[PDB]
Amino acid sequence: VRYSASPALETKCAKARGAYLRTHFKNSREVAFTINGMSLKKAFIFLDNVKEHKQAVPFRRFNQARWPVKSVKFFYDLLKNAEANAEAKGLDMDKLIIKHVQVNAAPKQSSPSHIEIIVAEEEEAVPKAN
Amino acid sequence: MKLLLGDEIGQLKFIEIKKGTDTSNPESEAPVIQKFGELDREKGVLFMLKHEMNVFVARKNGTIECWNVNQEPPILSSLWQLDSSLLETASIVSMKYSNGWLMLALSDGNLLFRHIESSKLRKLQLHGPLSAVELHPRIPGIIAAGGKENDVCLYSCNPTCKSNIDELELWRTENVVKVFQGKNVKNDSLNLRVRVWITGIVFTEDIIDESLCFHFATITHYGQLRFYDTKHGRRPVSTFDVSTSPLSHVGLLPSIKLLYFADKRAQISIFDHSKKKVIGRFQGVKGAPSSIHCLGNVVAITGLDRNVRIFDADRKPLANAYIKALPTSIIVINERDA
Amino acid sequence: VNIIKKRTKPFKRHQSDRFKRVGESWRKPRGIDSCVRRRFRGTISMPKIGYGNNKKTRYCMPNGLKAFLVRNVSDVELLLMHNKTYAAEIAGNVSARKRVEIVEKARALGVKVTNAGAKVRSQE
Amino acid sequence: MKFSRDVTSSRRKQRKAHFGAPSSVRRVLMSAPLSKELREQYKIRSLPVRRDDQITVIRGSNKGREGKITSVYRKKFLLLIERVTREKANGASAPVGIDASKVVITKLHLDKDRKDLIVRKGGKV
Amino acid sequence: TVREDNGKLYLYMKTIERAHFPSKLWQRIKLSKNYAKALEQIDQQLLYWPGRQIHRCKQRLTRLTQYLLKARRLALKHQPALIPIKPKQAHREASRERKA
Amino acid sequence: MGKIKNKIVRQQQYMKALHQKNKDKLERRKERAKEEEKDPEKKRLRLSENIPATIESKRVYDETIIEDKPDEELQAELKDDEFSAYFSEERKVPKLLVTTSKRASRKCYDFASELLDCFPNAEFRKRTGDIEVHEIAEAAAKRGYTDLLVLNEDRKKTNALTLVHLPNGPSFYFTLSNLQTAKEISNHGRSTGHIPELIINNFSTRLGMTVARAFQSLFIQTPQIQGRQVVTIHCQRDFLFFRRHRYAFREKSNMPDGIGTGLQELGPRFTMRLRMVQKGVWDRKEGEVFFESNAGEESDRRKFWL
RNA sequence: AAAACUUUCAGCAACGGAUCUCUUGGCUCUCGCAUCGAUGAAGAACGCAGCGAAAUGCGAUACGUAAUGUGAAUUG
RNA sequence: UUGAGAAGCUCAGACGAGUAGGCAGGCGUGGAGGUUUGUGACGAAGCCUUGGGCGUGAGCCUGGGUCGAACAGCCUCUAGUGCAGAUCUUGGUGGAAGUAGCUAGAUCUA
RNA sequence: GUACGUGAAAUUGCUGAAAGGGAAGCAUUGGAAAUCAGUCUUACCUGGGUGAGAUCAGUAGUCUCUCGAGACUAUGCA
Repeated sequence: VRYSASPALETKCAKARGAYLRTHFKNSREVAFTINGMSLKKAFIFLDNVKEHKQAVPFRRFNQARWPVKSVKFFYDLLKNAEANAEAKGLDMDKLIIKHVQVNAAPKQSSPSHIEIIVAEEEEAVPKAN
Repeated sequence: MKLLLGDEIGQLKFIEIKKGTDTSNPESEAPVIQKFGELDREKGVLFMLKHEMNVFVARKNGTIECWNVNQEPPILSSLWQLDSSLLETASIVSMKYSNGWLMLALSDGNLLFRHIESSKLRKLQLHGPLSAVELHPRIPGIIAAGGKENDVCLYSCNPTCKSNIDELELWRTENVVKVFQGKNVKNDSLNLRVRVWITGIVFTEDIIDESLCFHFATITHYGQLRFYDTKHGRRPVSTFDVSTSPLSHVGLLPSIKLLYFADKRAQISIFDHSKKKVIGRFQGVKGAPSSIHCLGNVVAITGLDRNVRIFDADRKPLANAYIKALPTSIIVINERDA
Repeated sequence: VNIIKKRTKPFKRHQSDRFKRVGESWRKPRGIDSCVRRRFRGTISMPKIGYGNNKKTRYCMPNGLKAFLVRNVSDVELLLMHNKTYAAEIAGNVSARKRVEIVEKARALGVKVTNAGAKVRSQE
Repeated sequence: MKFSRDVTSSRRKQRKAHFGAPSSVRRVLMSAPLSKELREQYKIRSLPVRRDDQITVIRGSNKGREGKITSVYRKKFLLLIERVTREKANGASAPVGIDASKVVITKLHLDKDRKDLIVRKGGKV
Repeated sequence: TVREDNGKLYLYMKTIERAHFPSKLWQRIKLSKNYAKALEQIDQQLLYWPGRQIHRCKQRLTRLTQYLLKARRLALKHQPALIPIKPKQAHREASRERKA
Repeated sequence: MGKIKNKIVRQQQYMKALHQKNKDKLERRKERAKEEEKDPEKKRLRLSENIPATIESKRVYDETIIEDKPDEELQAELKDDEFSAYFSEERKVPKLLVTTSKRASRKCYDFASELLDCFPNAEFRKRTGDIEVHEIAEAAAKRGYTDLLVLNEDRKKTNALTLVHLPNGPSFYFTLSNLQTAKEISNHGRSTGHIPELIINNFSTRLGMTVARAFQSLFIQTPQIQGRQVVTIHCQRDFLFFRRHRYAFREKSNMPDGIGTGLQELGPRFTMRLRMVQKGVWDRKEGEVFFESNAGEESDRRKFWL
């Protein structure tokens, strides 16, 4: 399967895919939007806050706050799948960030939604040698 | 098929590879090779003269040696070091055998003649840069020469001699005269001079002046194979543009009496003298062949794949072995298997 | 006689920008009350015979040559005597094999090839 | 050119015949040539394939490699050749199929019916 | 007409009285390499023909010689080969690389 | 399966069969888990046996690959070769010259600069006139160079790199792919003039050793550690990958040693595929073929040559 | 003024199933021939396979038997 | 002086809105007989693309990317031949909208 | 990759870009950013030398045509 991100080869990344998931498309898009760019462990804690009603996902494009749990539950497995796929590669866990996420419309058979997630690393090497 | 291989590092490998031995097959058994000789680059082997069972070996430093293969392992029967002054600018284009005599033409034009028994040394001067020299098998003392910007010349020592002559009085410096000089072919369709560079000469009078009708074929550095016939005229009887790559060397296949040739792209094929076209082509040879030798119904091919390909007269791969080093000349010791 | 054109921009169909079911191919607006057909200000132009180019320059590329479509290597030979006015356009489906035969022949013939570097690759 | 009105020249009808044919009509559609020296020995050109017939593959990825015909798979017009196999995912061998008009028959399985067939078509052993 | 045949320009001519025999229709002569002698050959062979007809043959002889010249100079220069590109090997190597 | 021609039937037949295939695959996985957690040795033996296959593991067997034990015959041949002056006590310093094809453009002039960036002590002369490659190599022999690199560019895209070893060394002809400039690399860096540190990996076969040997001859023998610039040449399924990086070590827990360096790509970044190795200066027609790849044989993806 | 949001354009991924290629189908014309049933027809239902989902086939002699051939395959 | 596709080439002058309507020349699609000794696994047809061109225009030629088995220029023959509409037929898809709300939990949250 | 030939438009999501005071929209003229068009002294003429070849020999043969018009095979290079 070919993803939508120029990264996510074996460089520093692991993937995960969801196909025809039985969740409302609009909810998944808003859930995906807020968690993009956050740390992987930070995103896990935030998702727990949503379950515990400590934090609410903003609704920007599809409008304010809400506490969906089904869409977050779908994302929990994908993120768990994401780190499980990271381990198989053997990456550096403590620096995982959610580099990419995308929710796409599915066949109209309930409105399902494909979900993809890409975890990555942030690095900087000092040049020195001045 | 027992065969001996020369290497550029100077070492010689005696191979007892049997039919069907193909190293590319993981299940196949490797041939039992025995290696000896100096392992230094300054004495790189050049050619594998096959004097009956005796084998004569040149070296990049001129340390010519002799081996007899009737014994296992072979032993150095005779040795020769050439004068260091005739190898200062040239190199051994070829050595070839003619009635108990050794020919050692150089590229600079010089040529040395050595008798194994009488131990007589003769020096002969020739035309410009030599790149192909040959001695007629049937008739003694017939020398064909060729090189870049130097067409084929037929040097003869005995004018007719009507059967043969004594080996001692051959290649007298006053008895050598060119009885035939090749005439360059006419200009091509573009009115460009057809550049001449002979690279290899073979004699084919058996498969096609005493014992007249010299029927011999030469090759070129421009991929054009040119036959010859003195009776017809100086110019080639026929001329074919077989390859784009420069033709490496030429020879005969006694099993079918059909001429074969190769080029510097490893495209070895069996040209036909009656249909005037190439029939078949030895498939599976990668890297330009350093030397090709055939005996009866077998042929040994070695090149920059560092392998010993073996085919038959009807171009069927019999054997294949890996030789690690870079081969320079090959000779089939025995046509029959071990 | 240089290659000069009375207009560069193409003639687009009226309202072809708004819709996608409406094609950009120029269609004459036959609407009875069509003010754009009526040549008002701020509207678009409309093809007229007044827009024709010089008859000694029609079909001429900006470098002065008229494109000539050569299918095979036979076609590139007949441009031997018009190489100063025609340029051997190589058909789009001509394979890379015959495409080199067409370009090498045309180079010696003296004619100009317009798409001589398609599907091929040089090697030194 | 066809001249009989008993024969047809229809891509639709001839393909209907080819893939609508039963086994006793498929046994002639799956024929094989004979080796040149054997072809002239019996003076016959081609014979229908048969189990336990020694053949050599002439075309395809498996060109040259010889064998016998383990079983003729009539319903798809294929020949199953021993040792001419393919490595599946699970390491097993899913033997590829070769069509009967590609291989060449080298050694026939001499049955009593085959001998009559040879001498029926003006041949001899 | 003037048309070359293997590096030599020949002058092909036909007449009304040989128009019914296709084999022997086109009489042919050979035009010499010397361009000045080539033109004397055309006139002494195309004489009393219309000036238009002799005009077009001289142009073709001019235009064919320039072809033969250009064919010669291009051969002299070591011009680059044109190794083509295959759409199947390009794709297969593109996919096999990405996996690597 | 495929026997039944109706489209909607064969979908229902597959989906029913697909669900059944997943169901019994579930129960065999579960019972395997139940028995493996009961006996950890069963898990140990399964892991030590059920190693997933890979192209490298399923590679076809070829005899040219050298063993780990260094063979004396190889060193005897390679101690007096063309590049031996760079490997002997002579320690020749190699200077490089980079040229282009006849009348090229400015695309290469902004990629050859990146090439020159990774190659300190390497000149460049844009090809002008009717001079051919076999004539440049002769001229560079007396000028004081060692190897010669040419960046062929056509259709304003660079595609082939051919390099010869002066004076009569072998010539190699690679076809570049995915050549990305330093700008088109995320988190790119600016490189200095420090001498890069070569690293050559995965060149097991004999022919690959020679191609690796020539590339080693292309670099200055004395690296500058203080600049800590690294140039990587890695061969995998014949696709030689050239990359540049700057490495600074950090404390990494995952790596059992405890230390692991961060990397920042410097540019350039491109692929090569060894199209042909020639003996003597690169001549397209009248050269001697050390190796020319048959394109039909490479289709056996488990077979390699480098 | 950036983000958010809104907008256009490009890359990429979904969505959709047009286009293109064909094709054991349809339609059209011509041509040859004469053949159902109280000796139970057409139709229907129930059965039957080493296992059939439809589908054909078959009738407790059931995806047919006898007989004449062909001559080694059925095939998930 | 070559400028006879005499259906050609050349010269001169004036002129140019347009509905209903009349006349003329062309462009394009499927197939048909002839033809290009046409193109095509070294890539046909198709498709997308801010690549380059050609024509007043209908349209055309070509580069790149995908693609994988057919196709076209010319002279004639032929017709189920050209779409923006028909509250057009069929299929697809949006905004409306996470709205009207309906199944739980505690108006809110799912 | 069985949601399986090609995979168009509508339509939706992600990213990059510029723009974004109640519209947008298109047309002219440019500018800017981004990007392609195409580059070519090289050949001609003249001078000599050097080796050549031939459609040239104060030359010899064969083949097909219609004496001489072709294709060649020797031989010399004036």
